[PDB]
Amino acid sequence: MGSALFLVIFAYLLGSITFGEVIAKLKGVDLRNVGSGNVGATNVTRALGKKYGVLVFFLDFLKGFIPALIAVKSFGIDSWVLTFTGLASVLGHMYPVFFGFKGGKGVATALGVVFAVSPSVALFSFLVWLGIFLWKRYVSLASITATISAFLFLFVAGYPVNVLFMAIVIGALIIYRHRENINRLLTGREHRF
Ligand SMILES: CCCCCCC/C=C\CCCCCC(=O)OC[C@@H](O)CO
Ligand SMILES: CCCCCCC/C=C\CCCCCC(=O)OC[C@@H](O)CO
Ligand SMILES: CCCCCCC/C=C\CCCCCC(=O)OC[C@@H](O)CO
Ligand SMILES: CCCCCCC/C=C\CCCCCC(=O)OC[C@@H](O)CO
Ligand SMILES: CCCCCCC/C=C\CCCCCC(=O)OC[C@@H](O)CO
Ligand SMILES: CCCCCCC/C=C\CCCCCC(=O)OC[C@@H](O)CO
Ligand SMILES: CCCCCCC/C=C\CCCCCC(=O)OC[C@@H](O)CO
Ligand SMILES: CCCCCCCCCCCCCCCC(=O)OP(=O)(O)O
Ligand SMILES: CCCCCCCCCCCCCCCC(=O)OP(=O)(O)O
Ligand SMILES: [K+]
Ligand SMILES: [K+]
Repeated sequence: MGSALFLVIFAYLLGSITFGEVIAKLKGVDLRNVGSGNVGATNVTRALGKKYGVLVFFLDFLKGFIPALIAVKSFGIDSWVLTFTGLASVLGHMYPVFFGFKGGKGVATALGVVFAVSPSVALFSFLVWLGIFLWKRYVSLASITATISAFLFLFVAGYPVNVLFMAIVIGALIIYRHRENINRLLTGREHRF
């Protein structure tokens, strides 16, 4: 139906606004030059400082949270509308429709989707991320581990098949976007903080 289609397209368009690009050009920085050349909060931090990375993290978080919250409240956590809305937000971050935006890895946006479903599951997944990051100082290893953990937490918390499907497909896409990070991790050559 039309309302579900509207929300899903809105989520994709909103997700396509990679805010790292918005703030990096705002002070003249070729984000694709600095650091790793990525648009996510991690390279924003590396290029502009921690304060700007946190702002980008929150903005990229909100473009997952806001459409998914609308889906939760308008259709239900058990609705496949939520499934496709959350996926659309993350796909927009990864494959932005706007010609001049390059995609990111979707981790902050995916956390926003999870938080709209269950703040508890999201906070536990973020604790996994933080613990892994403090342990080894690899952002990629923390994002991969916490992405898998979010699926396990949603499963043990009893969330339904449409949510688990959403989490498995989003998690597969996130891990695919980390394929070069994984090759570096396998040979001890990942960039360390
Ligand atoms: C390139 C354009 C991006 C968007 C492409 C189209 C998105 C695909 C599907 C949107 C509708 C999903 C409906 C899911 C569903 O069964 O909802 C229950 C009901 O409300 C639908 O009539
Ligand atoms: C479910 C949302 C939970 C998030 C609440 C707190 C949000 C604040 C910051 C998020 C961005 C990542 C922060 C990582 C961080 O502080 O790393 C510190 C690291 O440099 C070692 O001290
Ligand atoms: C449900 C809670 C899960 C919390 C995380 C526990 C899962 C176990 C391990 C996380 C990944 C550890 C990877 C260690 C490793 O060999 O990293 C590569 C190494 O070269 C880094 O120094
Ligand atoms: C190895 C250490 C333990 C790791 C965690 C393993 C599982 C731990 C806790 C699961 C508790 C889930 C409580 C929520 C739950 O199932 O609620 C069902 C209910 O919310 C349905 O409305
Ligand atoms: C090292 C492993 C640590 C594991 C810690 C596990 C404790 C985490 C969570 C406790 C679950 C609380 C119950 C949540 C709950 O009932 O929420 C939903 C539902 O019951 C509402 O009807
Ligand atoms: C990088 C890896 C990405 C992999 C993506 C794979 C996507 C796989 C399968 C798509 C299955 C769509 C199922 C739709 C569905 O069950 O709709 C529920 C329906 O009851 C709504 O009324
Ligand atoms: C809860 C499940 C977490 C899964 C995390 C998977 C992370 C994926 C790839 C990282 C590969 C790490 C590099 C392997 C490596 O150095 O192995 C040596 C290792 O045995 C030392 O502990
Ligand atoms: C199911 C998902 C569960 C996700 C659990 C882990 C969430 C970690 C968030 C904190 C880290 C955020 C900073 C990395 C983002 C970035 O640099 O870039 P993007 O990936 O955004 O392009
Ligand atoms: C670095 C180590 C970090 C270790 C963290 C591992 C512990 C997680 C246990 C699973 C808990 C998941 C269930 C949430 C409860 C729920 O159902 O909540 P509501 O959705 O009803 O609000
Ligand atoms: K990278
Ligand atoms: K593009």
